[PDB]
Amino acid sequence: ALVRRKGLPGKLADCRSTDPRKSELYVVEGDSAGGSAKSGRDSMFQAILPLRGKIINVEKARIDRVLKNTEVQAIITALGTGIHDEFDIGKLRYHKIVLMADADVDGQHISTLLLTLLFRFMRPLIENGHVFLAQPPLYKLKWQRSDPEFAYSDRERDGLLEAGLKAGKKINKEDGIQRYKGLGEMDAKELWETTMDPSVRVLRQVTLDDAAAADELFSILMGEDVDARRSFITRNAKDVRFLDV
Amino acid sequence: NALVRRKSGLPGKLADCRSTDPRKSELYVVEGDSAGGSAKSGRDSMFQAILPLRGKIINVEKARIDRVLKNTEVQAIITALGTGIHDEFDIGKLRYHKIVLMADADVDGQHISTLLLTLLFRFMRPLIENGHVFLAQPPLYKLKWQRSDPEFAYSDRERDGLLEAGLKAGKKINKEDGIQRYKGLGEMDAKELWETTMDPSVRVLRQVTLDDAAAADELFSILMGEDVDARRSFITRNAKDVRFLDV
Amino acid sequence: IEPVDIEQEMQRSYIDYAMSVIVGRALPEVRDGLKPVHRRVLYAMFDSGFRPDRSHAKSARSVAETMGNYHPHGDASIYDSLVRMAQPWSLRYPLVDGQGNFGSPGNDPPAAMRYTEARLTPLAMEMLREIDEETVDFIPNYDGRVQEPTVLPSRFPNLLANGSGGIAVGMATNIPPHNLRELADAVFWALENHDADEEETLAAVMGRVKGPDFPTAGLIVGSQGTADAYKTGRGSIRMRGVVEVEEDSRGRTSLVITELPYQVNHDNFITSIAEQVRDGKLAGISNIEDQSSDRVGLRIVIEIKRDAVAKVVINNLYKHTQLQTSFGANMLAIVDGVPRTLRLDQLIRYYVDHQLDVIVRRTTYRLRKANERAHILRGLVKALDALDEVIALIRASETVDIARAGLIELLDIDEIQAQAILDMQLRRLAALERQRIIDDLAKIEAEIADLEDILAKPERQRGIVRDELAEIVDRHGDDRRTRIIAI
Amino acid sequence: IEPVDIEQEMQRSYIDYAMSVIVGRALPEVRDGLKPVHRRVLYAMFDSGFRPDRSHAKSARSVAETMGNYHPHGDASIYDSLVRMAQPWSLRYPLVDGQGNFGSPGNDPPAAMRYTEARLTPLAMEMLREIDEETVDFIPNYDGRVQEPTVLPSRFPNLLANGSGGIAVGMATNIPPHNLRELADAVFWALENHDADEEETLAAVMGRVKGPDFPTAGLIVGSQGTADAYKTGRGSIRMRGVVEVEEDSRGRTSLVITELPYQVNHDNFITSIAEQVRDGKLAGISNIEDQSSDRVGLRIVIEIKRDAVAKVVINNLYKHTQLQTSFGANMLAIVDGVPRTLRLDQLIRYYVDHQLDVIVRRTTYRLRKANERAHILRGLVKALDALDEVIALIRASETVDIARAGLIELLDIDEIQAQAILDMQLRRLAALERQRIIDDLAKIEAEIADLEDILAKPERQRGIVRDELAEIVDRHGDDRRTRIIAI
DNA sequence: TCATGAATGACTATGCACGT
DNA sequence: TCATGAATGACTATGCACGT
Ligand SMILES: COc1c(N2C[C@@H]3CCCN[C@@H]3C2)c(F)cc2c(=O)c(C(=O)O)cn(C3CC3)c12
Ligand SMILES: COc1c(N2C[C@@H]3CCCN[C@@H]3C2)c(F)cc2c(=O)c(C(=O)O)cn(C3CC3)c12
Ligand SMILES: [Mg+2]
Ligand SMILES: [Mg+2]
Ligand SMILES: [Mg+2]
Ligand SMILES: [Mg+2]
Repeated sequence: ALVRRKGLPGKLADCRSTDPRKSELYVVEGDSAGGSAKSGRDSMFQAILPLRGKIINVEKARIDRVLKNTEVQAIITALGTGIHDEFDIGKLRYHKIVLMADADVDGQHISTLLLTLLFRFMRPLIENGHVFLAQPPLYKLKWQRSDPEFAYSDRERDGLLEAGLKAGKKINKEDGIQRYKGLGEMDAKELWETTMDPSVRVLRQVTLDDAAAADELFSILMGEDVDARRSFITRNAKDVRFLDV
Repeated sequence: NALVRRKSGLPGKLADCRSTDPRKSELYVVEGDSAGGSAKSGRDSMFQAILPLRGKIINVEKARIDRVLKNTEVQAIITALGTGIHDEFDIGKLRYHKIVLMADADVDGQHISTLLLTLLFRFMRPLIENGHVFLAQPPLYKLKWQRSDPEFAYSDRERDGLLEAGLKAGKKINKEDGIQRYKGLGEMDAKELWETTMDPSVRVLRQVTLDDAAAADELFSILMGEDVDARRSFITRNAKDVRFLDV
Repeated sequence: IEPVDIEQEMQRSYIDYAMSVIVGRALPEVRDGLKPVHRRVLYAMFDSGFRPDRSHAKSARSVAETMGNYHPHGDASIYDSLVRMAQPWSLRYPLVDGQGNFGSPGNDPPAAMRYTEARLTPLAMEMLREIDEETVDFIPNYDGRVQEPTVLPSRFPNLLANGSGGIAVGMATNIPPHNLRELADAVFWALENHDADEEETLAAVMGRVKGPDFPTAGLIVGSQGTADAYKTGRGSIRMRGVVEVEEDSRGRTSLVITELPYQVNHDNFITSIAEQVRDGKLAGISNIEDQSSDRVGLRIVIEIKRDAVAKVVINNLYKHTQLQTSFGANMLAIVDGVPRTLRLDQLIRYYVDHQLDVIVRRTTYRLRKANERAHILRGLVKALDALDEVIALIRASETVDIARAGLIELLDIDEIQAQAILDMQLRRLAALERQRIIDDLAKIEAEIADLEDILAKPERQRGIVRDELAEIVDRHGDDRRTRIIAI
Repeated sequence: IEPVDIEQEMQRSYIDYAMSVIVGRALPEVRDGLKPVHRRVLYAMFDSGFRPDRSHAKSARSVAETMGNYHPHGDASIYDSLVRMAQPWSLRYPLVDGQGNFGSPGNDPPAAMRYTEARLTPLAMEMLREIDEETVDFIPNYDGRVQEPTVLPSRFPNLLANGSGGIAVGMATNIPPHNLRELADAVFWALENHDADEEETLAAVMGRVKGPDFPTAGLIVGSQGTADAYKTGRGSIRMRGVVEVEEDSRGRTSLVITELPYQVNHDNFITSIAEQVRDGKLAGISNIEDQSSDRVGLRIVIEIKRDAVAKVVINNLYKHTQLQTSFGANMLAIVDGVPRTLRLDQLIRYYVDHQLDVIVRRTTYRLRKANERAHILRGLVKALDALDEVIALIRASETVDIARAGLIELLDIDEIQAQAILDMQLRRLAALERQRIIDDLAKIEAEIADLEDILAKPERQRGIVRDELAEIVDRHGDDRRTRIIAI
């Protein structure tokens, strides 16, 4: 068991449960999203740490400079574990670390930066499956009479729309289908019912198979060597769609 | 008498002049960062310095002295003028013999003027008595004639007058672009500020005079003091006749 | 260089500041209960079409439209004003439908302008109802490019409903919010008893407006302060939150706070109690835990010691925290460009007067337009009766000016009417199409007579205010939230 | 809960980011030389009517419109992008007419959004010329509410004219600005010699485009780097400011710097000289004085010691300050959704290709519309030829449909034409108006003939681009600013 | 290490009146 | 001394590539 604040980051909205095993940390993109998330969370088991701005690239940046970065300090301090050789999973204050960023490309970029931080400073958190990725909704179908539905893809939107219309439900062609361009546009309720309610949230657990293969990929994508990254993109971007086929 | 100007122990916001002679130097105390930025660009850097003030100035009549001295904007003014305050006031160390207060023509600019004049009258009264304090009158309108040079107006009346004269003279204005209305110094660029408030050959300055010190003291204490009741009754008593002060 | 005396300058400048702040910024117009920024935002959204019949527009567009046309000030503070009007814990009857993160009753700030969308609420649509029918005076904006409303129609008593708080110069206002249904009853009585004097009117209205109705629910303790506010224009109203004592399986007891009085910051309240225990001043309290959520609402659990009495700790909380706090009522509003402290009957009466003015002006506008339509229709009817000649006349004319001048002479018609004949489509010459012109004339003349009757009868005017308001209250009226108890 | 491998997640996410930054953000489209935010701001202002034929709109309105309809990002950085397009020291050919404080080449920041107004410049109006005539492909915006353009018509070669600098992922662009008149000559040659191969075209275009023309004037030293940039797509161009030695009365000599190379901050430059003397690295310098003003422009006076040679001090300034600095040209632009490094002949050609596409598409649209108008006019003439019969028919119809169906029967008409006859006003039955309809048909058939001729002849199409562009250059073209000298 | 330029806003201080 | 709310925005840190 570990004490919750009521010596930790000022931005941290800690949970109430003293048990790390039951506790969860939602690392959120933006003050707005983190603010509403703080309101829609389950304050018992879920803590919120909003991260502001692009995270510093630990692959590129010198070590001391990373340690000066306020956002990195917030993460390291909040997780309780150390870093590198001084890492101790026994001090892990949340056994569930959910990264929640916008569905857009900048959210994807922030994810890669956070995953780089974790893989380089606190790898065991990934190896032991304590790192997760929340999948935000993209659309909200607001039926005239029926309860609203959330869609996490264009396909799902098309499907739910088809099913509803076939079932006799109807939507306004003005209000209609609300499209989310980021977590910041969501209120507390919407976040709870899509990304934080454990009974409906869509989490993806980050797994680490080949550490050496992961190591070189991180070094390529996040490293200082531009040439290597440039050729990698031109080589593999052509086939990004077909990774899961 | 001469004093060094800052060039790469004075306020960071101060854009000092080059001339080391206070008798020839001027300090423009400007309302807002935008206006201060334009003033810094349109000024004559030889004789004119810019000290932008951000936000409403602290009321030195209401606030206790220790809190006033901790106010960053007051510190900037006191430091920029070089003179001390109250008993430690030494006019010989005055860094500018012209202190131009330049605020928006709007209502909040007038308010800032009274707060600045309150600071001066309470902390550095001799600056007022010796005619070192001035008020800049910003333009309200800019008449953009199609073929002639543009004209500035400092009142609605002057706008009407210049409009009539120009039209009578055969000039023409676009009824779209036409007469630009200034709602504040921040809306002006460097050139516009120079040609209306900073060019000493065109600017309209008002020199603050102090006749009856005892009467001034009373008025200052009433309008700016902690006593609300006195201020309320004064406003309801005299607001009715503000138009007729100069008739 | 012109000389100016410091006294003249100081007096002139400060009075000019004081006056515009009083009448133009900080204090609400008695008729619609709005300050200039509120009015300008709402009309900006209205004119932009940001209405509940369309999807929420990005709130930046509302701010930008307000800035560029009506409110010559900063975008930031304008957004704050717009946000406040969307917060259900701020306004008893929100005027802005906000989409996104608009903050909380605690220290959680609203999201930035970029993240939020906004549109007018249905009730705000009643604030602006028929504003385009010359129901209120318009004046040129800050640069004369466009017109802005001096006041909104305000088809429900918004000042009393939503209240108002404002710091001016030499004075301040603090009007509490009220229940719409109760205000409506007061207005209904004021309309029926249109001749009743102030003494009787105050007695009637005070009986119907039982007291303020805060959006944060809670409790009103006592009746004197409420009475003072309505009879004097100033009064101190004691507010309380609600506390519900819970027992534990162990037998331990805890106080559950689910409501707080109006304008009490939830996080400051918890922090206050926390600071008022960490160093004593609230013994008997064992633990403070905020079990609040978006689903259960406010829920502050105060576990107390075994050797502690529930009511003793509750009474201590009432004493040393804002769990019990008073609303400093000060009924100050602008009346005809003058700040005035008002009795409740005066607040009701001045609003009823405004409604009557709105309805008469609307009727006047509609009557004028009805006549213009009738005038042109009469012109068309004349053309149809001599259609063979009219067409032959137009055809044989070398120009349209010749045709128009001829039509005037042919049918003994105005130039406006003759212009309408010329603008007539060949469509309108079909048999059934000729008939509708006739019928439309018959239709309008009935409408004209009706409108004339309304203007001639004050009874109907009052009846319209009543019926139209009743419709609004039936649709948008809600239950009382703040409970009123005795000492 | 679904499992995902870290390599899969990393690769997909970062590539998706890199590709959007490359193609959607940082790098200019070769056809109009615009990044997405630029294009969206400009079209937002355009659609909003913020054009030179109207007074400057508050810049907040441009930001809000861009943000709300096209650019799903923050107001701040959007304002920055709009501001930059209004700065004469940033853009060789400003696309935004800014009113107010938009900053300086030094550290003086632009005024906040609230203080500034903005509208499109005349040249920016050439960027958008006839965009509403289906000259460019439109796509749905970020929420599908409205349509936005994929590219602007760009009736002057804006990529080369204004240049572009952008940091993407894995690559970056740095195209310098050029003189419009010189670009036009290259375009004219490309049009005349439309079949010339790349070698000849590169030789011809390099002869006419003498080198970059920076808004900040200054000097270009040497020719190698310019040639490399045009031949390779990569090149290092040495820039210099302008120094003028002055001899003082008392006897001292001073260096007067009146120009600086592109993208050199004036205040940083002065600070750099100062600080390299504070430490002591530019001996011979006695005093540094910034005599700059809004009226004389840049004027930095560097008084040098008496035992110092002016040329030596200037060379020391060239070495140790940005008085001499290189422009790292990297001619990278998006071509057909693909990032590509381009020779100068390729950049010209691709632009000419885009212009021809625009003109052909415009002609097609005008021809379609012209045919429609003629189609209806053909109907109108038939009505006029049998005018007596037309009216009698419409009269006897119970509806307008019976009248319509009859009109088809009478004159063998479409439904469109008959409907157009139906919508006709009696105004047009006057003599001159009837003749106006006749002449209008004759006019359109003449225009149709002209339009058909254009589509059938590439020669005319190239002629249109040449002549229209020539008109633009004559009106909006200016003198060269950056002087080109040899080693 | 700094500049470039589109991307990812909270904090900071006064006026003004009034009540605990 | 703290809250209210309508008035009077610059500063702060990162990603990203490239050349000093
Ligand atoms: C620079 O002034 C402001 C300050 N500062 C003023 C002080 C003196 C200088 C050093 N900083 C302090 C804080 C502040 F804290 C907040 C705001 C503010 O919110 C605001 C708005 O439009 O909402 C507008 N302004 C500006 C119109 C003046 C604010
Ligand atoms: C809070 O993020 C920002 C910072 N901070 C991020 C850092 C970490 C925390 C402590 N502050 C530093 C500085 C900053 F300095 C500037 C901007 C900024 O200009 C901006 C914009 O729209 O233009 C948007 N944002 C936000 C959308 C992220 C900025
Ligand atoms: Mg986003
Ligand atoms: Mg102002
Ligand atoms: Mg603010
Ligand atoms: Mg920014």
